[PDB]
Amino acid sequence: DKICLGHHAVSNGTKVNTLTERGVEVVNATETVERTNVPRICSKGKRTVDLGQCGLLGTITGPPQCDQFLEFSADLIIERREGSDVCYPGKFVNEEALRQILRESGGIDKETMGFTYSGIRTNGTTSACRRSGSSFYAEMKWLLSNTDNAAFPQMTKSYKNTRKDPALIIWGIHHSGSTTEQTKLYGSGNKLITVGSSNYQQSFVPSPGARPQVNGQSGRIDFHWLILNPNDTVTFSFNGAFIAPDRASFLRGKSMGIQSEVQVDANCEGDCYHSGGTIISNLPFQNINSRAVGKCPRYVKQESLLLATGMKNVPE
Amino acid sequence: GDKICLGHHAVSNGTKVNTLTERGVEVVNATETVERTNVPRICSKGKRTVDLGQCGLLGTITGPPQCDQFLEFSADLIIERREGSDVCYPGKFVNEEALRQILRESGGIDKETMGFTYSGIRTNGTTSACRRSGSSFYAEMKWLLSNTDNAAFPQMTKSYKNTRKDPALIIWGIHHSGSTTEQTKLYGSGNKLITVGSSNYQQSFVPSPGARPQVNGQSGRIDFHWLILNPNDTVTFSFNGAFIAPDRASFLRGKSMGIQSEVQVDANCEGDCYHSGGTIISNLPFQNINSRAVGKCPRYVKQESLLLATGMKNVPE
Amino acid sequence: KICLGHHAVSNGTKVNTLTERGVEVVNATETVERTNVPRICSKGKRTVDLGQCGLLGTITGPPQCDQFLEFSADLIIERREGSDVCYPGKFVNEEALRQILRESGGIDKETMGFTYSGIRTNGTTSACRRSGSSFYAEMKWLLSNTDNAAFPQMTKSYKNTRKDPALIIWGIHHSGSTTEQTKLYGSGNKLITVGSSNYQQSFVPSPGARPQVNGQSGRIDFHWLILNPNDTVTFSFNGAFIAPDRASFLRGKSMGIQSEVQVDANCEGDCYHSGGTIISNLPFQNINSRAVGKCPRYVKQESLLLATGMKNVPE
Amino acid sequence: GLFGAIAGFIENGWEGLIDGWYGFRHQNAQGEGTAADYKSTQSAIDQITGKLNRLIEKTNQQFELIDNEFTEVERQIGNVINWTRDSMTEVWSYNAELLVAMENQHTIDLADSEMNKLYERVKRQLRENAEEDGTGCFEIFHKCDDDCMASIRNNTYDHSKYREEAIQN
Amino acid sequence: GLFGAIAGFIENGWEGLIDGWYGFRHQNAQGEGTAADYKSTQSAIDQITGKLNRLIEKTNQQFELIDNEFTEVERQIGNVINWTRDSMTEVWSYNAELLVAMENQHTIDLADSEMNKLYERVKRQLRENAEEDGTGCFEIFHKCDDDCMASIRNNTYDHSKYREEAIQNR
Amino acid sequence: GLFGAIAGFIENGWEGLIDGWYGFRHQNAQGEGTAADYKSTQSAIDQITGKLNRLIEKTNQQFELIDNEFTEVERQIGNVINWTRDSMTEVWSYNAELLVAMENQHTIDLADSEMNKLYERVKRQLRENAEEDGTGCFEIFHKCDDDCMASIRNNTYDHSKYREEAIQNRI
Ligand SMILES: CC(=O)N[C@@H]1[C@@H](O)[C@H](O[C@@H]2O[C@H](CO)[C@H](O)[C@H](O[C@]3(C(=O)O)C[C@H](O)[C@@H](NC(C)=O)[C@H]([C@H](O)[C@H](O)CO)O3)[C@H]2O)[C@@H](CO)O[C@H]1O
Ligand SMILES: CC(=O)N[C@@H]1[C@@H](O)[C@H](O[C@@H]2O[C@H](CO)[C@H](O)[C@H](O[C@]3(C(=O)O)C[C@H](O)[C@@H](NC(C)=O)[C@H]([C@H](O)[C@H](O)CO)O3)[C@H]2O)[C@@H](CO)O[C@H]1O
Ligand SMILES: CC(=O)N[C@@H]1[C@@H](O)[C@H](O[C@@H]2O[C@H](CO)[C@H](O)[C@H](O[C@]3(C(=O)O)C[C@H](O)[C@@H](NC(C)=O)[C@H]([C@H](O)[C@H](O)CO)O3)[C@H]2O)[C@@H](CO)O[C@H]1O
Ligand SMILES: *[C@@H]1O[C@H](CO)[C@@H](O[C@@H]2O[C@H](CO)[C@@H](O)[C@H](O)[C@H]2NC(C)=O)[C@H](O)[C@H]1NC(C)=O
Ligand SMILES: *[C@@H]1O[C@H](CO)[C@@H](O)[C@H](O)[C@H]1NC(C)=O
Ligand SMILES: *[C@@H]1O[C@H](CO)[C@@H](O)[C@H](O)[C@H]1NC(C)=O
Ligand SMILES: *[C@@H]1O[C@H](CO)[C@@H](O)[C@H](O)[C@H]1NC(C)=O
Ligand SMILES: *[C@@H]1O[C@H](CO)[C@@H](O)[C@H](O)[C@H]1NC(C)=O
Ligand SMILES: *[C@@H]1O[C@H](CO)[C@@H](O)[C@H](O)[C@H]1NC(C)=O
Ligand SMILES: *[C@@H]1O[C@H](CO)[C@@H](O)[C@H](O)[C@H]1NC(C)=O
Ligand SMILES: *[C@@H]1O[C@H](CO)[C@@H](O)[C@H](O)[C@H]1NC(C)=O
Ligand SMILES: *[C@@H]1O[C@H](CO)[C@@H](O)[C@H](O)[C@H]1NC(C)=O
Ligand SMILES: *[C@@H]1O[C@H](CO)[C@@H](O)[C@H](O)[C@H]1NC(C)=O
Ligand SMILES: *[C@@H]1O[C@H](CO)[C@@H](O)[C@H](O)[C@H]1NC(C)=O
Ligand SMILES: *[C@H]1O[C@H](CO)[C@@H](O)[C@H](O)[C@H]1NC(C)=O
Repeated sequence: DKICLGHHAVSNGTKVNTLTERGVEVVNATETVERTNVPRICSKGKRTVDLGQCGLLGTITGPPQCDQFLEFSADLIIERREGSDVCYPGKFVNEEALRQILRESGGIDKETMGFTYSGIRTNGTTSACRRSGSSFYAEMKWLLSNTDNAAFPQMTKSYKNTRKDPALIIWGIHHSGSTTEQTKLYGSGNKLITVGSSNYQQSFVPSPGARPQVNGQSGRIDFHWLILNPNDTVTFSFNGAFIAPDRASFLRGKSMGIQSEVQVDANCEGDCYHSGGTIISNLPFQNINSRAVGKCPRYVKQESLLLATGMKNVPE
Repeated sequence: GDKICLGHHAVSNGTKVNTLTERGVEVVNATETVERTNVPRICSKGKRTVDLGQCGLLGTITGPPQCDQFLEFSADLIIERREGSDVCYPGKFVNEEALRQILRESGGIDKETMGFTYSGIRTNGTTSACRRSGSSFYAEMKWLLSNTDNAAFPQMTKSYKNTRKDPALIIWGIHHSGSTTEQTKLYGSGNKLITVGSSNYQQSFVPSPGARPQVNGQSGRIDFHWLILNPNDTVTFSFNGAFIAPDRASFLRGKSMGIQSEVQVDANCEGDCYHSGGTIISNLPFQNINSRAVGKCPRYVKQESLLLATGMKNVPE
Repeated sequence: KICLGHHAVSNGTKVNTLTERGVEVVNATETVERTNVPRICSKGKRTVDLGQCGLLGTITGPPQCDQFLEFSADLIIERREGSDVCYPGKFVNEEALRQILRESGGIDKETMGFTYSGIRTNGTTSACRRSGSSFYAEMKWLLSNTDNAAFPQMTKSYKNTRKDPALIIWGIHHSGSTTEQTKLYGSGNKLITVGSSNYQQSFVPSPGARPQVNGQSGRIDFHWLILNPNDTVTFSFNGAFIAPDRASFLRGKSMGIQSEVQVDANCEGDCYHSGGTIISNLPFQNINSRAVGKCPRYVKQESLLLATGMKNVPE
Repeated sequence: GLFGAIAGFIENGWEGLIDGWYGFRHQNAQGEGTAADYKSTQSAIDQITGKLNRLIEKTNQQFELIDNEFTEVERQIGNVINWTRDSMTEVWSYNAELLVAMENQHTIDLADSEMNKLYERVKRQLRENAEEDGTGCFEIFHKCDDDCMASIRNNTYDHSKYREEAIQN
Repeated sequence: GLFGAIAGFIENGWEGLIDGWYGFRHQNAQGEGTAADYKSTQSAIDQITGKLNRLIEKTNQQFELIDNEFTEVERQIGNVINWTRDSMTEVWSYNAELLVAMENQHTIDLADSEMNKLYERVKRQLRENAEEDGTGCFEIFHKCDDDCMASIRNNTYDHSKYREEAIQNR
Repeated sequence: GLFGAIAGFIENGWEGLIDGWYGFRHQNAQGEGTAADYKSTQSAIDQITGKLNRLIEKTNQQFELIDNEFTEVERQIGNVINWTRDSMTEVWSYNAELLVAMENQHTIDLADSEMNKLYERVKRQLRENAEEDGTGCFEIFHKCDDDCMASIRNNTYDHSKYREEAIQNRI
């Protein structure tokens, strides 16, 4: 008598939204927003350097924490919350920029600057950088007068980047703990330090004077920096309070940097990272962390957004 | 035979919308999508409001006369006026806009003493620039002086530990005297210095005494500097003059929004989207009133109107 | 029998849909501009190509910029060989300043009406060559009357009495030695302060040893500010001060671009980038993500075809 | 115009139909009548309301000043803030105009479709007892009274109860 | 809902049709049967998979920290970065919810359409030998056996082969 | 794809139809003919042009350098600018590809629909004098000459004229 056509259905479907109706039941649907985190840095197949006690900026100047990091290579660089840039109390000026550069460096390669010195001390140290006795920043030299009180000479060290790539250059200004602490180290008289290239002009005066002790020192050493272009030349001129670079730093390639609080795992694999782990997913969006970095799903406010993968569902 | 016929409604004048495929196609009913109507008032109903008027937001921290009634406020909504003013004695806040930005969402401020006490110096320095029945000074600060004109200010160390659960806002001032001898007269001869440290903060300050024009009849300048002190951390101040010391620290109370306005407050209408020329009240997804509105707003767009069709294509004869 | 049907072609083109990749339709058309014009299409725009003159130059006036002290422009082109400076020094806060100048519509100079008593006004340098040492054309190097003599505590002030904001510049001279300084402006700690109603700042020279650039160890560093209609700048100082002679008023509106290509007054475009003009009606473009002007939106994709015909079905 | 009913094979709409969107107008022995269809009207309206509920939406997202109208922020960061704001304005304007064009295209077609759904349901009802003339009418091939009309409307018209008379035509 | 088949003139769906999306259920002299249509099912599935492949997409675009969780960046630039980030979050959330609503609307309608395409093809097949009853059935006006059913399914049913009989029954 | 005409029950398209998008091809006593339908072609074309006019649009919005290609800006603000620009590039690329996929889906379905609108209008015209064979043809059940064809085309074919003949021709 009769032939009839028809479509399938199921006893429990799932609610999606449409242009026109909320919570319309379809037969099958699928999630579009990643909510699942992996509480580990999934590092498989990436050259990894977990800095631990060493602060990223440390890798440039070289406090004891960073000795094992003066010349690394990396695809992925991990800063820890207990990282530390500094042995002798002081700061990097314009630090976050520097960090941003270093994070994508692909690592660093040191080269001597070929400075040599005459009629001055080179070997100044501090009990603040402990290495079997007072030591100092491994990449730097504390330049001193020859004897207490004696007059530091008006010096000029210059350095030409003869490599194909930009050089990262660092120096330091020493702020002594007193005016006489200064004059005892570098001689009496108003001190000055200037640093020039073709894109860089700036001068520095030390500010000797009373500070609280940090790590038992009232002095401060503050680091300044610049990118030297292929074929351009830095000149340093000075007459004291100067912490000279021994080596320049060249960046190796490409890397990403992240800050994390979780263990590394060389067994899982992801490109999207945040302080509490890796987001592994194909889904277009994610509701885990708005500050994830890497190649990520796009972060969204919504916790769930279901995409219909079947027809209107219609039960008996 | 007979006939039955189905059909759909229409109207004599419809309204033009746009589609993917045609411009100005007439449909039966349509509705607006872009808010154009402003309310020329700050609709403040049910929000704790502080209209600062003559007091500048940074004022509330240091405390010139114009801000006395604002040293310790609470607010959901904070309104800066164009005639706000931060300062009695001529000077500036360094890094001011950040400071404002913090203060705007403070939810208001709660002051606590820092428990500094002093020995062998003057504490009560004043100025005719901060008028309060005679020379006064910044209500939250203390101008630290030498004991007698010319006398050598001592090398001092005042420290303070945030023992509260929340971050402290800490302020100090550097006094730039009108002459080198104005300086030496106040704090004694000799190169002066001021340093301020915590665990995230290291910085030093030298006064720059010397000739400036008078503002409010003073050639000196007092410049304010600031920092957020973390729970448990400790500020140390060391100094031998030219230092305007904080008496109280400032703790932020909670959450608030801040706005800048040129219109009256109205506790009777209710809105969450604000701009210098009033409140945008609307449910509509977009708005063409002011691209710098703040709060919870419709999204600002270039178009003045975008009509959404709410009926069928319309056909007369 | 009668039959209806639709057209087709033997080769159609592949587009993407919501539902299928590479589905063949009859005709389709491109949506992403890939074609560059390797020239600055300047037709009908008042154009100033700065060449050897650096944009900031136009304000202070080294020799490179003499022909640019007072220009008008709709379109301003900086060159890679432009140069702000004759005597070695820098502009502090330069990029902001550039950004302002680029949209200035050009500049109009007015005297500030400073006159001076009991000091030298005519200080010069072999670093700004103009048939003999000259100096920055808009500035004056203020000196002491004789080597070693004590520069007086001076106050020059200036009120912007025009309807529009004024651009004000000055200079601090950092001598090559402490004695170079004292020789020029007398012994003693020097200071320079500059105030208005939105501006308060002071400056100390830092005399001392630097390498020579252009055979000079000194440095002159320029500082700036926008003076509001009716407001007043005061300069107070006792040396190491390079005084403005003229103020600068902005003329109107302009765009600025940086370029490495020739100008062409024959083609016409509003979207520019260092390697030319993007001429196109298409909504998006894949040529240069840093184009400026009125441009198609930059996209990652090289091509996105839009179908302009039906699903194509060949026999 | 995607389903070809409204402004399609139906010639136009009925200004004198105040009580609905879709309806029936008949002619027979007793007289002429006009009365709206509730279920297909309610259906369309329900979809258009569905749209409105989704679009007349409140963003719970708070934004603050990064800016200052009274004293201007330093010019450089000033210009960055402006270029970003201008960048968002481009996006939102593009979004707004798109959402609206597309919504409308869909609303319009939505309505066309419901009409064409009403038509085809009646056509199905009448089986073999009527004919599509092709302007949105059904010529009935049997005498059919005003209770026969109201039986079509509320979907009861029994076809085989008039099949014979009509078929012989 | 757009083509008026699913939840339209078809009353509902068949929970006991496990082997496809669209299908035939018949009644005749020999007995009753249920067997799915492959080509229309495959057609829908193929479109839905087409969607998924487009959306379960990976962005090859790398972003870096401009930000610092351990020591906070200076507040002013801090606040600009946040205002931008929050600005993008608004855009992407709007985009995501729109794309999903629109896709679904389209998927649902996609499915309605295929049903209604199956129906109309059969109706075309049977020419004048059957009648639309109007709940997605064809009343056949001639005796038609279980090899006659399987000739409809795989599209072979020759109409004029039973034409005269059925036209007589009508 | 959506209305099931093009690549649906019509088997394919006619490469030898140069003068339009949709058309009629007939067979009768006098001979065979091919001639396009203007009004349905114009209708589609008009909708595709409508699209193009909306999309080939010029943004009147001016943007300026915040950047500097000759001397680089300080690195920090440098990186913020880049991160935002890269952010916008993500949005626009997503938008562009979406708009295009969607437009095309709609254009294709647009065309399917117009075919299927033509078909159904003719079917309506012929009332009871012809039959759907089901490949986009109408088998006429009465002799019909080349002026009878041209009366269908320009929509004049009077059905009840040849109705009696055709109906009993079907029975
Ligand atoms: C008031 C008094 O007598 N205090 C004594 C003091 O003799 C001494 O403490 C020394 O204090 C000096 C400066 O006052 C330094 O702080 C000494 O530490 C070192 C350091 O490790 O850094 C020694 C180091 O080798 C020095 N390097 C130099 C000079 O190049 C540094 C350096 O000068 C400063 O860091 C620069 O600011 O100082 C510190 O031992 C001890 C006994 O010797 O006991 C105090 O009570
Ligand atoms: C050149 C001359 O004779 N001028 C006189 C002068 O005596 C005096 O003006 C005084 O000028 C001094 C600076 O030279 C101060 O500006 C005095 O004002 C006050 C002030 O209100 O700020 C007095 C106040 O008590 C002081 N507070 C202190 C020192 O802690 C301040 C303060 O020193 C300065 O602000 C520091 O910058 O100065 C002002 O009276 C009057 C009559 O005495 O007549 C002039 O012509
Ligand atoms: C060691 C020695 O004797 N060398 C001599 C030297 O005297 C001189 O060269 C001069 O060196 C001085 C600085 O020592 C300046 O560099 C001179 O250049 C000028 C300049 O053109 O800028 C001259 C100019 O007229 C000066 N203008 C002033 C003072 O307003 C400037 C100016 O002082 C400085 O630029 C500011 O820092 O200096 C330069 O000729 C000559 C002998 O004449 O030969 C050397 O070997
Ligand atoms: C670091 O090096 C300095 C400078 O070269 C040493 O100074 C000494 O200089 C005297 C001459 O006055 C020489 O006789 C010595 O050869 C130098 N010292 C030594 C140890 O040889 C200084 O003593 C060195 N200091 C340390 C701690 O190594
Ligand atoms: C439901 O959806 C997922 C996602 O596409 C799919 O992999 C799966 O096959 C579907 N489930 C069933 C039972 O069809
Ligand atoms: C680099 O720069 C110099 C100028 O210092 C230039 O003359 C030369 O061509 C370049 N030399 C090398 C080795 O690249
Ligand atoms: C016209 O549109 C508005 C907005 O949806 C609606 O509230 C109103 O009911 C409509 N008017 C009529 C007469 O339907
Ligand atoms: C301020 O305090 C000083 C020092 O303790 C005191 O001697 C003096 O009288 C006070 N001055 C005033 C005006 O109260
Ligand atoms: C901070 O550290 C001190 C230790 O002296 C402790 O007493 C206090 O409870 C700590 N506060 C917080 C908030 O952890
Ligand atoms: C193809 O499309 C473009 C853009 O719509 C149009 O200008 C041209 O007429 C079309 N070409 C052909 C051969 O139809
Ligand atoms: C510059 O001015 C001074 C002082 O007024 C004058 O004596 C001197 O001759 C001038 N110098 C030159 C080179 O013209
Ligand atoms: C930024 O834009 C606002 C208007 O949106 C304008 O008034 C302000 O002056 C601009 N700021 C800068 C630095 O150009
Ligand atoms: C902005 O980023 C996050 C909120 O998403 C917050 O933890 C951080 O403190 C904020 N920064 C500032 C300056 O408010
Ligand atoms: C930002 O991007 C441009 C090219 O997109 C690059 O050349 C420039 O150096 C980058 N800026 C910084 C500060 O990394
Ligand atoms: C501004 O105020 C001053 C007061 O000195 C007055 O002279 C000037 O005319 C005013 N200018 C404007 C533009 O209002």
